[PDB]
Amino acid sequence: PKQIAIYGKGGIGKSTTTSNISAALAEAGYKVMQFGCDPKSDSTNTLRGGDYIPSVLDLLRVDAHEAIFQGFGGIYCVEAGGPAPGVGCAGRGIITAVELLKQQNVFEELDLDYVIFDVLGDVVCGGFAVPIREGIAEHVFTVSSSDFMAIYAANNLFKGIQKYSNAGGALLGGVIANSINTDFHRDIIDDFVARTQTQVVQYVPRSLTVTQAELQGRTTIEAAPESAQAEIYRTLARSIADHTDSKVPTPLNAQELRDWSASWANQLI
Amino acid sequence: KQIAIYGKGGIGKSTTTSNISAALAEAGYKVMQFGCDPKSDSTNTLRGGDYIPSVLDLLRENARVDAHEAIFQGFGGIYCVEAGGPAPGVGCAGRGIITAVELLKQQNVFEELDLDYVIFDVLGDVVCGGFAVPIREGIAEHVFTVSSSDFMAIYAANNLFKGIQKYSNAGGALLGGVIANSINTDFHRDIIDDFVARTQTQVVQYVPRSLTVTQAELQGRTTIEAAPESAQAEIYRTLARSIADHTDSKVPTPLNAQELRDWSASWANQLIEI
Amino acid sequence: PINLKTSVVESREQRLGTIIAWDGKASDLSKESPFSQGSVCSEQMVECQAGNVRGAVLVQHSPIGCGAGQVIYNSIFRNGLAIRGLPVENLHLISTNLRERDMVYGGLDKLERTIRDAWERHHPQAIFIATSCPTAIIGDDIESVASQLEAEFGIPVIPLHCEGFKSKHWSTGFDATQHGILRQIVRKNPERKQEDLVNVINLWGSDVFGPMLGELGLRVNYVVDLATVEDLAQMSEAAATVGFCYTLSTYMAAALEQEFGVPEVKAPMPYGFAGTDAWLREIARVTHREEQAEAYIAREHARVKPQLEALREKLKGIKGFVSTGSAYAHGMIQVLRELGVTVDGSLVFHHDPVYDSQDPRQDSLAHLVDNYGDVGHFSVGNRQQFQFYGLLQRVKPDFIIIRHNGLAPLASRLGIPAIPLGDEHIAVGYQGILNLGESILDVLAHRKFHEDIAAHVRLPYRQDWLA
Amino acid sequence: TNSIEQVRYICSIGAMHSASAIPRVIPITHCGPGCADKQFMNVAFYNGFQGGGYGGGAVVPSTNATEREVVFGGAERLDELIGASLQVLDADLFVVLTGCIPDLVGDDIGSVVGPYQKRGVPIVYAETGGFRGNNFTGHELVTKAIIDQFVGDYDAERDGAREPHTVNVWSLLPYHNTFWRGDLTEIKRLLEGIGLKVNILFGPQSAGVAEWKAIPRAGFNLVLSPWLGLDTARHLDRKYGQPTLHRPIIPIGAKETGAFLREVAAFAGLDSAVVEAFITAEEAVYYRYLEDFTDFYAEYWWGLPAKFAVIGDSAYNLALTKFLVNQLGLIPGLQIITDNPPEEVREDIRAHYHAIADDVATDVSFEEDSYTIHQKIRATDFGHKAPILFGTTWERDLAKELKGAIVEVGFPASYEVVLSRSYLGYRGALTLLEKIYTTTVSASA
Amino acid sequence: GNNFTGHELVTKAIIDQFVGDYDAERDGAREPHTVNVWSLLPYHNTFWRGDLTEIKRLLEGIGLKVNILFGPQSAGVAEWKAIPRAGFNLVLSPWLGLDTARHLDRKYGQPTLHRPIIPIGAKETGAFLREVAAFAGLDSAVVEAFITAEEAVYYRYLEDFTDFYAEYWWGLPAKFAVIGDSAYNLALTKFLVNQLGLIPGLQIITDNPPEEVREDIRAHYHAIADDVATDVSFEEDSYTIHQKIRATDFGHKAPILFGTTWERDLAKELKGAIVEVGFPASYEVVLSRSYLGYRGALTLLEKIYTTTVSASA
Ligand SMILES: Nc1ncnc2c1ncn2[C@@H]1O[C@H](COP(=O)(O)OP(=O)(O)O)[C@@H](O)[C@H]1O
Ligand SMILES: Nc1ncnc2c1ncn2[C@@H]1O[C@H](COP(=O)(O)OP(=O)(O)O)[C@@H](O)[C@H]1O
Ligand code: CLF
Ligand code: SF4
Ligand SMILES: [Mg+2]
Ligand SMILES: [Mg+2]
Repeated sequence: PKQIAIYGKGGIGKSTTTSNISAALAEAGYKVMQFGCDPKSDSTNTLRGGDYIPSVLDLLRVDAHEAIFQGFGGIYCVEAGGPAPGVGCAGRGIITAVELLKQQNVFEELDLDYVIFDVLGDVVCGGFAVPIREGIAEHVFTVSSSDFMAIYAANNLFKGIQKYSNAGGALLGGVIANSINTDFHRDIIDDFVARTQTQVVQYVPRSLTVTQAELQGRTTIEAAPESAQAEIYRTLARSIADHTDSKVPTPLNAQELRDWSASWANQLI
Repeated sequence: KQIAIYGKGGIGKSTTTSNISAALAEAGYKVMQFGCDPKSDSTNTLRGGDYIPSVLDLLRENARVDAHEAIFQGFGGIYCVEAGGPAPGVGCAGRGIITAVELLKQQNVFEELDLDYVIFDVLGDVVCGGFAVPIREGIAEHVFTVSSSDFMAIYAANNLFKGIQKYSNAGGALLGGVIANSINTDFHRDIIDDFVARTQTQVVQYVPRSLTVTQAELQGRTTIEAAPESAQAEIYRTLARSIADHTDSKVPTPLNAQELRDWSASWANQLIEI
Repeated sequence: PINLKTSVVESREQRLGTIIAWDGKASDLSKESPFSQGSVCSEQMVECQAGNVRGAVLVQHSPIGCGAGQVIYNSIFRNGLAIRGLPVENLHLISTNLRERDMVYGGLDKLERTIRDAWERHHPQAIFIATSCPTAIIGDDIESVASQLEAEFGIPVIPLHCEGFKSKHWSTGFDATQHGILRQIVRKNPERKQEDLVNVINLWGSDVFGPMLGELGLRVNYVVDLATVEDLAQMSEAAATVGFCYTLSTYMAAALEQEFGVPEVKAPMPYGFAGTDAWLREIARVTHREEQAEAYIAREHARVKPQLEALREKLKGIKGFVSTGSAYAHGMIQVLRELGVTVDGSLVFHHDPVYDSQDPRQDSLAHLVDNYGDVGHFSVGNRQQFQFYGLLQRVKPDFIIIRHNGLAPLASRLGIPAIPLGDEHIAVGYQGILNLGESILDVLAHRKFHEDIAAHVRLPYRQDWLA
Repeated sequence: TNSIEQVRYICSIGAMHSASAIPRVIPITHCGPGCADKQFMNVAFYNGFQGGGYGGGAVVPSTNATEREVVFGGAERLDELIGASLQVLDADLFVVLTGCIPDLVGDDIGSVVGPYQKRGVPIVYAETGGFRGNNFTGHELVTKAIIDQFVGDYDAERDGAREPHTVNVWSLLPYHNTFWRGDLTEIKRLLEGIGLKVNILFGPQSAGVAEWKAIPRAGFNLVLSPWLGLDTARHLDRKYGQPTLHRPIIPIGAKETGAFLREVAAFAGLDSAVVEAFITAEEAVYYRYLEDFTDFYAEYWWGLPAKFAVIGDSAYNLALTKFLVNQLGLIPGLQIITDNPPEEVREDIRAHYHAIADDVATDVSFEEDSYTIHQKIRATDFGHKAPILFGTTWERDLAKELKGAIVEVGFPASYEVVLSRSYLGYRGALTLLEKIYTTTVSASA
Repeated sequence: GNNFTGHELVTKAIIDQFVGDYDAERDGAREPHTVNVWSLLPYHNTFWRGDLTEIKRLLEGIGLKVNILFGPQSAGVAEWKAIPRAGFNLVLSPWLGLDTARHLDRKYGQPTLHRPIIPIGAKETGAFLREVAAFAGLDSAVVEAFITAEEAVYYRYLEDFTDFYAEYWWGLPAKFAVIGDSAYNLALTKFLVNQLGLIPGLQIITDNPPEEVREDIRAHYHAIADDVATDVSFEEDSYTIHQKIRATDFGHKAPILFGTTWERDLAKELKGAIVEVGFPASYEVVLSRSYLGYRGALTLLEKIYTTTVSASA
């Protein structure tokens, strides 16, 4: 199973893009499992129709197959879950969930073509970086947009990933662009990717078809398969399917990104 | 008065918190903004973007910590202090925030700066009890969650309400309302107003999505700083006025999964014909 | 000053400057103020301090693993009761027994249930709560439960923050218990001043201060260890607070003087003729008993000195070595000189450059160096026995002095006998010197066991490094 | 309820003594400053006054996680510690044991230990956090880690053929069962008597890591415990294909030992003449020490206690309950197993107590809280005579209050000094009889 | 006399009448590698069964054929009929069996190896086994291999005991007193002095030894180690020995009494510990425990320090 992880800034479109990619891949006949590493239990919201499903941690011997719920296109939606915000340790919860899944051999007793780890926005402990260890994921993409803090989060995540890339873990496959509509957005998100020596997998624009499908609890593939955004997501899923070029991150320093941002502030003036 | 700002990830907590902090500072208040983010970007727009060492970056390179050495004076005189933490995927940032808050409480710097407002800008993934420290019965009483018209933002707001409700029934902080961010169309205002009305809460203000913010961000400046007379800075000044005099905090009354789902489904039929 | 406004005690390293690594000459450790083998944590010291308060129950908010220390401290508690003429019984420490789910979702409900169970089963006058490494990583917020249950039951409920990783030395575990007791149990603004009672901050050793200060017409209030919640409560009414070891007596005594107005004695620790004399001059100057002291100083000088002439003769040119503790180690290094024993090296597990009392005239190291000469191979190390072997071969002593575990067996495998001093009052005062001479004589006779072990044992270290 | 007064076991990181119990093995701990000292000082030093040994006690390296190793991680500290330990200490095998901090923080331990293994360094890592369980779970984890990362793959044409008469012995937990050294010595002596080559794997009798490298060549695995060691045995069955024999009852006395040896022989297929000749000699030595005891215990004027209450881990709890019932004919009173077995094995454990004799049927309650244990002892009227309590140092006060005697037989045995004492088999049964009846007679002394 | 005189009369009677005379061409040639052991008084030394078991085990281990003659390890009248076939008579006792040894030497001509000190520990046991091997000219390879194995086992349990011995919190007794027969008295003094390094405070031998051997026993106690010189007194009246115990000064530390039930009250008077080693041992059940040899020294340490630490028990 080609195992992928998705990182980036919080609330930027990791779950939206991940669900659209999984839907477009399952539209092509493949078997895809989307694992949610956010304790909010919302990564596969658009694949289950918005209905609440139990998580792995709600079973903590355990049988991890009872936490596997499949939705649109037969996508295997697995949610790690966790506590309500502000108590406990969700990082240890993701560690426990992934350990239980591995001990149950879910990724191999299922015949999945793809596994996409959708992680939360704030990687704060080594329990949220479990997907990017050795033998877990090989392609890791960080979603980002034209927003300067999105680029900041992506660069900080490159710094975080570099430790695992240098230690036999996953390599930075590239960058996924989202909410890219104007030409300035494309230019400022291409300059960053050229400065860090990686490659933008594809560009995704901000369209209200995703808003409508979200409110409806669906994804653009299911909601409007004949719309432009659905075709864009199909192209992105195809690009992820055949992607191979992953490199060790080369993140910019604080001063480097500070000057890069100052060099792009004047482009809007 | 001690305030905490929560919300969904990447939703504007740091930006709106910095804007309201700068508005309060311009009015003449002694405001300290405590960043509870390992990335150390919460107060990035108060310092021009340049890196400032945090408290957790004074612990790893020293044995006795003087919290003052980690307090940096930002735009307008704001005591911009970052908790800091490790790089993504290593360490424990929640314990880092616990240690930081404990350190500045023991140093009593909350009381030796003659402050007026202490605002805790928190991260968006409140994953442990380390990040609930600023709502923990003696550290802050006014908690606001930043939310937008996006359904996942509202989902995160409801989840945070469920989380805060535990501390509210413990002598901790009470939910003070909802911050509305990135609201341009009338649908954006209407949907968030209905969500707030369904949760027995209030909207302190509505701030639209603008390019003033974007540009002032690139420069490392605040909207109150870069554009002291624009139509987006004025909304931040009025939201700072509305958060200064806020007193009607309540125990959060969130919706369960089914209620929020049904509500979103009902509002999906209104977007089709709007 | 001590910050009592907070429910969390600062660490000893942060408050004083604790040094848990050093090697050199004691004069230098006095002027200055990759491989590890395991240490003690603060949670264990909290178990041994707040768990030995009689009439109170200590709650361990931890996984069941952190509650292992109940065995050693239960044995010490029982032996202390037997020594001090009290009925013997087991101490009751209760653990919340946290599991993996409590690490994921928090374990505050289990903590509250355990506190309620403590109250139901034992109905104590106070309840302490002990924090651990995992419940501090996840931030369980024990203070809310503590406040609620204290308001409910009525008895104080004291949260002690004693994580292992918070401090690099375990002496902070004394700070935690003393902090909690000061903030909750010790009554403030009392209406009764017991002018004949003095607070002796001690451990579970034979009662020697009772008879010693009884000659001065004083009553002894042993506190913390085998003490009653009422004895802890009437600690603002005593006329003075004293102790034997500086390390265990700084925080509580200094905080008592600052807050509750209990006079604190800035006198040398009572070890050796000079130290014990200067100690009694001031414990009897605070209580205005500077007339029964000189009549007790003279009596003991006229009773122990004739017996110490023959005792120094039986130990001529014998080499000694103290490897334990911080301040109940400089006392040995000074008493041994009183017996003429050679001491050219020592190992203390930490060194506090300053004390909570912050008084310059309370340096144990300065007293040990200025009086009774210097130690030329002084070394600080947080109870690591890969370094003890090097020190032992550097000085090569006939016998060592230990109180804490972990260092004596290595010396035994090297053929070097050790004096165990768990009863900390054995070497206190003039009879202390007379007892330590007999102890050295007995131990030197015991040298045949360690020499037999040294000839038929293999050290785990490797000869590449053994060199 | 969750609470536990007067703990009956220790942390899962306390299985460092399982590794230290292997000769020439030094565990390495990645944990807080005082986890290693606490676990040693409570399971060994104040549990029979057993020593650290070769690679235990204060010899164990430890990371001693400070506040820096928590906020920023401590994988580099563990790497540095292993690098320095490879040059400071002389060990056949190093075992890395993580505490509750590396497990909560999520330190990538494999990324540190793996490089050492790729160089051929004999090192192993196990994940034993405080929240995972007690020292029994940690023992199973350590055994599996050592097996997988040190024994490795098996090739009969390279690593040696399989000897049907070599047995791996998975038995009581080292250093937690107070008499484990003598007990393992007795077990190995009996197994070698019936004609087996024994991989005892722990204690002085073991051959070190050479005995562990021979695990795949062993004919089968013996699990001499009601529940501990069954995970290891199942892992070995899956990995190498070794059959397993589960002997839940540890045989204290000639009656149980004869049956135990007969069943082991019927397993392997050993010669029925060597087994019945070793057993004949052992019975001959054992019985003659009984007639004289009989005289005492069949003609004692002042009467002997008739009811007992065993409170201890399942291994000793059930060996003592079987012995005190089928040999001494004592009345089985309150039995409480306090090692916290997994819920799946509890039913069979209890079913062993059901058939504890053809005439006697009893039962056990799994209770880790000593307050409830004390209250059930108080809530079980022990006839007119005084009852004898077979427990730990926590039962001293209760036995003094119930006018009865106490024999310490497990963790914590704070009032026994143990060097080579055994309570299993023939010699161990005799020693146990002496201890029990010296304690009972010593009531007017 | 006493039970000791009765023992040395009974054994002499069996040797003189039941064993009879010996013909090396009729009863079998004398075996130079067969030994007769005359060490302990049965049923009076409380732990005689385990002691003889250990002695037979050691002698068999170095390569001898042992006639232990008492206890379960013996074969009864078969070993007593093999007395004339033994290479030499071993008297592992200070004076008990010397008369029997002389009677055997006169009747038969067997050389007598007198071993006044019964071995407890590894040093004493190694010396004992080497002296027996030198006397009987055994193969030193088997002797050295057995000594190496036994000491490898012994010094491991001692590597484990060393932690408690050097590290116990409340300290351990420094001086001791032994009251009992001369055999155990001397064996225990030698052990407690050479292995443990305890200080001898008062040794009283209560079995009424004849005056012809008391000087020899006093000499054996005058050198109980290369550097400590002690002594011993002979008093058979319990009141006199109790008064002498009360008149003895030990120090600030409470001593440990290796006496018997008659010293229980006296032991509690001194606040010390009482290890009943002699007669009568009325407060302990004994089946197979041994207090001598390689394995018995460990049991002795267990009992001593279980009694020592069990004051707050
Ligand atoms: N391309 C897009 N067009 C329109 N809306 C989008 C687009 N991408 C994301 N969104 C919306 O923005 C919000 C981001 O939520 P989410 O995808 O869950 O972020 P993350 O999982 O990274 O925290 C959701 O309401 C989502 O539907
Ligand atoms: N009202 C707004 N107008 C313009 N840009 C905005 C607005 N709200 C948020 N953003 C941008 O979206 C991104 C989110 O960054 P940030 O405010 O730091 O998020 P958070 O504090 O929730 O992690 C930033 O580029 C921010 O400037
Ligand atoms: S369940 Fe955890 S791994 Fe187990 S024994 Fe406990 S910490 Fe350790 Fe504790 S004893 Fe002190 S407070 Fe931490 S350092 Fe350690
Ligand atoms: S930062 Fe991660 S490891 Fe630390 S408490 Fe929070 S969730 Fe747990
Ligand atoms: Mg998401
Ligand atoms: Mg932010």
